[PDB]
Amino acid sequence: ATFEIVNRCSYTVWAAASKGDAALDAGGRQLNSGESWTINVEPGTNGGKIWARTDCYFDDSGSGICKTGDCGGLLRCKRFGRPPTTLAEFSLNQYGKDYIDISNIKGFNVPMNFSPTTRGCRGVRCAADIVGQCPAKLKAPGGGCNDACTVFQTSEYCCTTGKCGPTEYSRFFKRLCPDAFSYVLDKPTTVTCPGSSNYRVTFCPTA
Repeated sequence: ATFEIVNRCSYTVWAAASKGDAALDAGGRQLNSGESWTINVEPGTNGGKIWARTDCYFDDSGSGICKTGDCGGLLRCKRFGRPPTTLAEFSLNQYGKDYIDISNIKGFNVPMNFSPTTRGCRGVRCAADIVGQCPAKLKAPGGGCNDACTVFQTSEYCCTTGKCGPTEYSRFFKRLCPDAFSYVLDKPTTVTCPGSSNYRVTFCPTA
């Protein structure tokens, strides 16, 4: 499957793509404002994610740091990124269909749209100013708006036992972005797409 990753933000981002235990395609790349990077994701990829990283430095070897979304200091991510990270999430070719969503469960750094480029389903978007409106206790000094699990490490926020409810913090994310997951047991906003669809992830879609 092809994923065209487009940075419409006025600032550079370092896109990242991983299924947690491996890179997808090269795993990461710099995207200056307006640039597009198209990756190939293997059919059947389960639990894949794409995100943006901000304020990165990388040496000639591809090693460094980012203020949001850092994946073990690598340009080419093999693992998931450090919160806060708005997440485009997908599982492909699962019994004939693809499944996509956006999630704020690991916080929010950059607004995004995640849409099919082929027929048969809708896209999803979280493009409100979550960083500007972020509750004071969730603001990440390094940049972004943390989720409450990251900040407070409680079973209620982290849904550790599989039982949890919505919270004042989850409701903030849900108010700003109704079409993204705000906590682990949120009413799902996952979209079913035809199997083997192709996609576009756009950072800062309203910019």
